[PDB]
Amino acid sequence: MPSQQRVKRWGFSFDEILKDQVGRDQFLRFLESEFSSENLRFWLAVQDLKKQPLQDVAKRVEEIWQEFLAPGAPSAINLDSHSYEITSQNVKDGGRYTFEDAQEHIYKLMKSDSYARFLRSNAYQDLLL
Amino acid sequence: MPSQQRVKRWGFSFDEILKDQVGRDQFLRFLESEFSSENLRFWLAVQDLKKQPLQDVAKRVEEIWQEFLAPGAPSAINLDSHSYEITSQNVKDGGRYTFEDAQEHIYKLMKSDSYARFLRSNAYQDLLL
Repeated sequence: MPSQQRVKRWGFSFDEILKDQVGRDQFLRFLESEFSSENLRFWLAVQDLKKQPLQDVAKRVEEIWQEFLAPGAPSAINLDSHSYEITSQNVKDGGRYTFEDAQEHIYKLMKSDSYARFLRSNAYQDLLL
Repeated sequence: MPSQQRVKRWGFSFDEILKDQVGRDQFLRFLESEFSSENLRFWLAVQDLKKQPLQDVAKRVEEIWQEFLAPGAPSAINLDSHSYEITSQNVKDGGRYTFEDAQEHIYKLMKSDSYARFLRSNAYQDLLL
């Protein structure tokens, strides 16, 4: 069995249960009797995602979405609409907007600092007849 | 050659140059004489990223970072510190925080709605002796 000292520590804070795998397994059996175990399994799945090699992330994200959030998901969780929409966008985006702010800065830089100069260039003006 | 009508359209707005591949190539040759072509190549690289199959994104992101932003990058661009730090975090994160808001909502849900109930459970209390 586990000691009284650690069994007591689980009742100190929720974080203490999450940190101790035996307390967490006990909590999980409780959630199963509550029919709310999908919450812990999702949380655990997302923690595991953070530890994944880069090359495995995209697949794991899709698996988490399909398991917990997609239409017809076998372990549907309930989110506030805000975090659902953000999550759905992140999953759909799939890393493709990693350089959004950077690209916007550079777009503005070219527009303000290079574009008007081009138009004044002989390179350009020589084309205009 | 290109017509006067389209050559003129390039001077209508910067977006018109970016849309027309012949105007864009002309702009690029100008940037090369300005030694600022890395700005356009970065912008173009990021546009191409948005069109990539999911399985290719992670690699392409690392290639863009290495080409334009990493220490010792062959085509160094200059960003404001803010977009640099955001970009660097996005690249490092690598999709692993796709479920950040969702996980936080579920963490709070378990803490508020399930945790205290567990502690009151016979499941738990039976362990305490």
